[PDB]
Amino acid sequence: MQDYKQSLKYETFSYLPPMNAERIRAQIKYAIAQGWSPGIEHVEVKNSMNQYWYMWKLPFFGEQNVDNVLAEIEACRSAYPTHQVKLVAYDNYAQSLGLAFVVYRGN
Amino acid sequence: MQDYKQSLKYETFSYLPPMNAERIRAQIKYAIAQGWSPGIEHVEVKNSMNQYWYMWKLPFFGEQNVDNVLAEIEACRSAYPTHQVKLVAYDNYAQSLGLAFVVYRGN
Amino acid sequence: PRLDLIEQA
Amino acid sequence: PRLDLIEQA
Amino acid sequence: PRLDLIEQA
Amino acid sequence: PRLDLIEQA
Amino acid sequence: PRLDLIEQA
Amino acid sequence: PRLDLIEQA
Amino acid sequence: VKKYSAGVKEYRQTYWMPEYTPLDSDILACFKITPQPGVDREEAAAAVAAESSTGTWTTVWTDLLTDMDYYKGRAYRIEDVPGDDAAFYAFIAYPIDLFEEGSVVNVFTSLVGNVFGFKAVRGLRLEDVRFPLAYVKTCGGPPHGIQVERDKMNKYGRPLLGCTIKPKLGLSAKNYGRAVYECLRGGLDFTKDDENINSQPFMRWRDRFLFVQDATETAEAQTGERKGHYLNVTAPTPEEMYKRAEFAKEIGAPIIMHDYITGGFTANTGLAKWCQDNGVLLHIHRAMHAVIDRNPNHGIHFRVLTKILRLSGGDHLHTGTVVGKLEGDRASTLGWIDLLRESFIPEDRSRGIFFDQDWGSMPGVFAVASGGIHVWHMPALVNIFGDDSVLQFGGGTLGHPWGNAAGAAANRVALEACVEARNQGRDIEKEGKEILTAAAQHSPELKIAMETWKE
Amino acid sequence: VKKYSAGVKEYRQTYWMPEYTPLDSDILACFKITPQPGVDREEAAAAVAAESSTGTWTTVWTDLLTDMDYYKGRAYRIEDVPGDDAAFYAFIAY
Amino acid sequence: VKKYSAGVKEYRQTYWMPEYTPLDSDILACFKITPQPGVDREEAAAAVAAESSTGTWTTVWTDLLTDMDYYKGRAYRIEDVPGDDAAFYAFIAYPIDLFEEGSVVNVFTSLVGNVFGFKAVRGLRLEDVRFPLAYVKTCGGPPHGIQVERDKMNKYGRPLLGCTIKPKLGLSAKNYGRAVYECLRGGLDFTKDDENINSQPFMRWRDRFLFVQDATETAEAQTGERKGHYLNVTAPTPEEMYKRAEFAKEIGAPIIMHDYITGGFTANTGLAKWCQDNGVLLHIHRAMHAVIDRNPNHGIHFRVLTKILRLSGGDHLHTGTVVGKLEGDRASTLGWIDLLRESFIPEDRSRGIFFDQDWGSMPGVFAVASGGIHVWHMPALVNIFGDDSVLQFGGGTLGHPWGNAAGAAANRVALEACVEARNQGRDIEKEGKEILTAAAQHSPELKIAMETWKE
Amino acid sequence: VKKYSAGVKEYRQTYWMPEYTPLDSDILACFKITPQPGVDREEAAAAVAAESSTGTWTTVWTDLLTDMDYYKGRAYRIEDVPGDDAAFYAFIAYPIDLFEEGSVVNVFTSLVGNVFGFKAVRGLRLEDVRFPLAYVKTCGGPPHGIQVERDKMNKYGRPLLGCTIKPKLGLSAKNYGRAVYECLRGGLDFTKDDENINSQPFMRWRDRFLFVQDATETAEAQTGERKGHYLNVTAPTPEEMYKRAEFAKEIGAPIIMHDYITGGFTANTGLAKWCQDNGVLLHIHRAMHAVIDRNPNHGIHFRVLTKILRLSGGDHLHTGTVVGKLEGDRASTLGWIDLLRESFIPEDRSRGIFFDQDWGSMPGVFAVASGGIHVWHMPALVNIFGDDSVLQFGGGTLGHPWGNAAGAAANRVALEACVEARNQGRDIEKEGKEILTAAAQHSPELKIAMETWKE
Repeated sequence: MQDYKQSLKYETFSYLPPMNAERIRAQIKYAIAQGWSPGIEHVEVKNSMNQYWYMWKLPFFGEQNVDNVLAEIEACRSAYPTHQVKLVAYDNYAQSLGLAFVVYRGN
Repeated sequence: MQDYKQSLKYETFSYLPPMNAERIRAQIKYAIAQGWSPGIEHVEVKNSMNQYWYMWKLPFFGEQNVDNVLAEIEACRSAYPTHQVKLVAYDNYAQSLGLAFVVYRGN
Repeated sequence: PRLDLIEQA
Repeated sequence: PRLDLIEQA
Repeated sequence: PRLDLIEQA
Repeated sequence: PRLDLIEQA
Repeated sequence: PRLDLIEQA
Repeated sequence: PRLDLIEQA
Repeated sequence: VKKYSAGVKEYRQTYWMPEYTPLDSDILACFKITPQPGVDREEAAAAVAAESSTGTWTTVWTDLLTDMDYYKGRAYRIEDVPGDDAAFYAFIAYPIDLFEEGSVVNVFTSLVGNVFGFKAVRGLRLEDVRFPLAYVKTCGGPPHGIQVERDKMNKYGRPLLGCTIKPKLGLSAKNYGRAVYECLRGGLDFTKDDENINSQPFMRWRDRFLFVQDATETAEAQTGERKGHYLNVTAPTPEEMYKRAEFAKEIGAPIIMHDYITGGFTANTGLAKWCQDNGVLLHIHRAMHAVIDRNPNHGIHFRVLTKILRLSGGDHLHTGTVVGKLEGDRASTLGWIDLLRESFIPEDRSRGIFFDQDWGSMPGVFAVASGGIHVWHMPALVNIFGDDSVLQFGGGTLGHPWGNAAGAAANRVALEACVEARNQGRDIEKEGKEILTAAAQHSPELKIAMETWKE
Repeated sequence: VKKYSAGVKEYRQTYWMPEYTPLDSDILACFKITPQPGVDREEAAAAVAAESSTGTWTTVWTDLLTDMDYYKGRAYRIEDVPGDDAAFYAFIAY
Repeated sequence: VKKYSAGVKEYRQTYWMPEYTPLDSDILACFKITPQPGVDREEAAAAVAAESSTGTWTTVWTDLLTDMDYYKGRAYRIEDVPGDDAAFYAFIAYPIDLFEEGSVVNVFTSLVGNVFGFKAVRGLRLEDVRFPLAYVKTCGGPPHGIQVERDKMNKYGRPLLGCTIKPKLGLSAKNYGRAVYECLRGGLDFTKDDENINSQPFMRWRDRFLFVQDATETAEAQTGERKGHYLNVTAPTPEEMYKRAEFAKEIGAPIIMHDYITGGFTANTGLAKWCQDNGVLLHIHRAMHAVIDRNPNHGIHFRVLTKILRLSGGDHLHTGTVVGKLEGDRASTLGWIDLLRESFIPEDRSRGIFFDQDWGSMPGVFAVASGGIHVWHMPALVNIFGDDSVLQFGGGTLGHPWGNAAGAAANRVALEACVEARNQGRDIEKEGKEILTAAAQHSPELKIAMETWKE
Repeated sequence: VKKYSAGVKEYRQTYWMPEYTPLDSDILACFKITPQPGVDREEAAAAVAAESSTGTWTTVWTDLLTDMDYYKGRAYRIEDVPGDDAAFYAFIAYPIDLFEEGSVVNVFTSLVGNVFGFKAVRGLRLEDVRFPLAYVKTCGGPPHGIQVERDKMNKYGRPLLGCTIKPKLGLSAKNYGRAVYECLRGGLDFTKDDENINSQPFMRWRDRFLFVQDATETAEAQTGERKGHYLNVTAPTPEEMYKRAEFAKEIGAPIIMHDYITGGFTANTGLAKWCQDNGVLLHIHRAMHAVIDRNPNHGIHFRVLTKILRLSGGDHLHTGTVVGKLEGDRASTLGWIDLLRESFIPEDRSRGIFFDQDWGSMPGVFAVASGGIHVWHMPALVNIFGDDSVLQFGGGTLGHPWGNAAGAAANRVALEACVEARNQGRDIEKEGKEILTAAAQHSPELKIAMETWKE
């Protein structure tokens, strides 16, 4: 028997190994393929469980270029280097997020 | 698109650039011109949202000299150099403040 | 405001 | 989902 | 009574 | 009345 | 009825 | 306690 | 009359009292009557007086059971309409005993119930109503009023800034909160539900209130300024309306909103009393006003609707924007803003004020400006409305090229620069461009905002 | 529309759907519009449709969070008023 | 008929209308009739139509007091059953006026009340019911639905993960909470009471709710993810059921569960309305479905029971696992999952969908999979159900060799790896083993989980 | 087992206890298992025992926290099915501690929750359940029972007579009352709402209750006999159900009716407790029974549903008519009628009674016969059911050529003549025609009734 080590998690994909650039890129590409609008959110680590994180600029409505999304992620990270950063994909047909996952964990 | 930077605010005029001596003087003069009684309040920064800040002495009922008001502001600042300091103008006809604005932000 | 311009005044 | 495949569409 | 001797009258 | 002149009729 | 055919009887 | 010494046991 | 004689009689014989002096307790009404050719002025005035109060188309014996001289409404003065010979002003006095105390409903129903349907008149316009102080004291009025609201929100020295979330419909609760969060963190005092936002399949009310309150609290912590969002409690039934108001109080929402005409006076008055009992600020939207108030020949002037709102109860009232209005209607608008906020409004025909209106101690109401307004309107808005106003920039905030936070900051900087310039004694409307341009040198947000929309 | 472009836009581009067939579930309204000379019928009808339903005087980004094609009210038919050339009937589906 | 003639009459003369075109408001039912040799199809169809609606075994004069042509149910189409010559499909239209609005009870009672007892038929199977939009709008439906639930729980991008605590019976409240705590802290979104867990001597409900809520809150703090446990409020009486639901709300439990067939439709509908009024998510268990839904010749197809649940109200519905089902029944299962979640389901006989079913704005329901499923099933489960599903691993979690926390983590890793692979465009069912094996290299928990149970 | 070893294990090792002697407190269940070839009997029995109680598909460590030997359900006897070699009877004992006291819901959910879905069995039929006296005492039972009901209604010496108003749907409230009035004045003790009659647009419930109560009181005054009408309180929600029950009590209605399967056990149990607290008789309709009870290989035998109804609560239970049933099913029917009415029913396999059922003091329930029955059935009905029964003639009353009053009188005369002949010692079924013919000589109503329908 191994003892299970308790640690904080970050929802979808957080139980997998941290994502390299390729894995992150595949998820954004999938989101665009679904017709979802990528967006970026960020928040102080202690406020991670708040319903409303800070929104970085506006959702990238109609964005088709994954590189633009990745550049925005870097720009958000530079502006708020201690914050967790989350990629979201807005599904306007369901008015829900098609996917959301933390790209940077903060602090 | 520029990202909007969130910071704490201080109500009326706090979205404008910090006031020099001339701008502050104009507001006090306007308050006296209205017949309002200038007063000074101060509080610890963390208690800024309390309904009841400390009152510096008493409202300067019937004060017509803006310089006396400015001198009182300095005297309050000296006594409580870490506190935020707020100028208020009592309107006894409406039993409300005709104007209020933070002159020093604290800490 | 309020009491400044009352009917009495 | 939801509105994507409505009767109207 | 009542309305007979009002202020108006 | 009522049921005599329904949409179905 | 009722008590006539009880388990006890 | 409790279940150790039940009627069934 | 002492004896009963059946049959139809002329209204003039009883309801036209040219020599009547109104009592202080009387409710007075000014109607602009555009009568059909052939009908006599006095008879038209008397007919309006009779049908709005105690009159009947035919003589009834039951009149003799009571004292019609005491109870009846009476037309007491006829005046020409300046520049309009087809119409005349009729002044009618109503004894205070005719009305349920504390009921804007009852007074409103009596004055506008059926006189507007007369075939004798081409048009009937209720211009003004003098509510006597004795009646005013029976009404609840605004739950808080301008001064109490400023103390509760700790806001002084400037107009408040608001934003309606856009699009009016279609956003989920979480996205709605995101928009609210961004606006509030950027420097707006308030955000609001659209008038059409109640509880819809795309966004149920309870989910909206939860996310909005989370957004409001987060922005308040991050700015150090008090924030609010007018949660719309307009609902199908009073039970539903109160349920939503109670939930807003339970989660700590400082302010709620209601549509007083479409929701109705009965619901609004109850909500206003509830708001006073529970310490919740009440913002009032005036949906449907244009249906009733636009036509200058037929309907009810907004000034009357303004008086009813102040009596019924609201801490804020949407008043439109005078920037669009022409100078002829500008003075009228300034007239009802005084009615909304002042304690005593003297009679002034140039401003459409037909009667002295004494409010006594009844608190004033925040005037709210909104519409297609943006940073360029700020100087004129600050000039016209003054400090005890709420300026709401829905499109002017969510339509900023850099998003809600930048748009809010742009509006906030523009407002503060206009206020500072006004306090320094500059003529802000004349120097508006120069003031805004100077402020923009320190605010990139305001600078691009001024480029987005035209001067 | 898929991208956010700020600024004022004409109501006709979105709220005038002459080829729309109302669904059975739709609420339909008939307004008799007496427009001010100079304003186009379709634009007047679209403006009534937009303001009564989901429209705004200026473009808002929040429209993109939802599906305006589903939710929006739409003017779908314009008709003359018999014997009155100053007015027209606008038929709007909600 | 206009005159009263007593005596027994054939059902065909009145209830068989081959030329009837159903109205949009009509409720339509498809019955698979397996009749006894000697009985005519049309007469069998008419007899089902008459007895389910307004008919009687003998002529009654009271029929003449009303208009039977308007009210009567009518069989309007007969069709062969593909590959089964002993049975035929009868299509019956019921006027909407026959049913209490907003009552799945009433509609259900009318359709299944006594036709199933006919000696004329060997078997009667209700295959499908077309609920018109007009009727659908009268029903409360799911208190929240998929999108609102995801917003409330802040869960996006994947199926949710659940676990039923095992053993089904026998654990004390504190031990029950320990099991819940371990599962939740290890990465499950939800845990649930077993369907049999109500209030037993070994574990009274109030003690269970207290310890479970403590467990839920502790796990939520330690993981930074929202957690829930479906507290079973199924109770002997409605008063008891509401008492338990109120206590769950009082202690902050986000979700509760109910058995809608065994508890009953009346209780479930009331609970669903209560849940909407109080913001509590409602998970629905389908105990007894197999009694009614298994037999292909006699009973009610689960697709009908699915439609009733969506109308009655639930945020989640147990749907079984398609992995066990054969391909013939796989398409049928995919059919009712669409009925559970979609807005408009077009008619598709290959999937058992006999009528177009329009739900309009009525929210969709989470499909819930459970049974003897474990990590190896994950790829197929993610493929079949998709994101808007809850996968519940009771034995697959508490049966892990290293305990609940490791078992939860193993399931969570397996789920996330399958989702990531699906998003990358891999065929997860074809590559399931490779995906799971790759993930196991980084998760000892998943690795030994894959060794515990077979592929 | 004392140590935790993960992995799948055979159910037989734990849940098959051939040497177990059931305790008196145990709930016992008899399932008729039709297993798929290849599966072992004991394993099938053990699997049913495990899944209905405490078992899991895989070993869980949490079992070791408790004492599975005490709590587990256990299969203890296997028996052949006489004349059917494909099936066997499994006898399973459940410790009383497994169930919520006073909850037919909980016991029912546990026994029928998921065992019916096993792929191991082709069919599963729950034949009988032994409810121990200790459990029986925790249940409310019938609110009044046969003897109290006879005392309340002052009815002795004969079966009661009822009628369902026809057509089932379509009549206005006033016309409904007219039909009720005519039936009651003609000699029926009771009339009833159809099972489908709840609250419909053609007849809202409150209007129905008012007119029916007026009809009942008028008929009672005109006959000098107590009368009642079973007002259907089956409703969408418990709140609605109780509202209707309260109104029936308020207007003085002596009896109400409920659909216990479609309405649901939770609603029924609450209604039964309410009925006892308020002195209202409760008639129970068994809609949906045929869905569950018809198939001899899969489902639940009605005798089990009968026991649940008696525990849940009802003063009357619809039992169908034995006249249609064949002799093989006649003895089974007589079996559950004894279960419904008797205090102690000894085990009798010929009648389908697998266990001794002791009811103790729990009151008996009126057996209700209905269907396409008419005067000619009277002799057999009186013979089979006896005095403590309600015979309901819906079509047999409203289908009389001379209307409801004559039809009621015809049925009443036929019933009384059969009862008088039985008391005189004649074999009423053998001499039925002669008895009816003799009575008809004094009753024109009965005479033409006997001509309307065939012998």
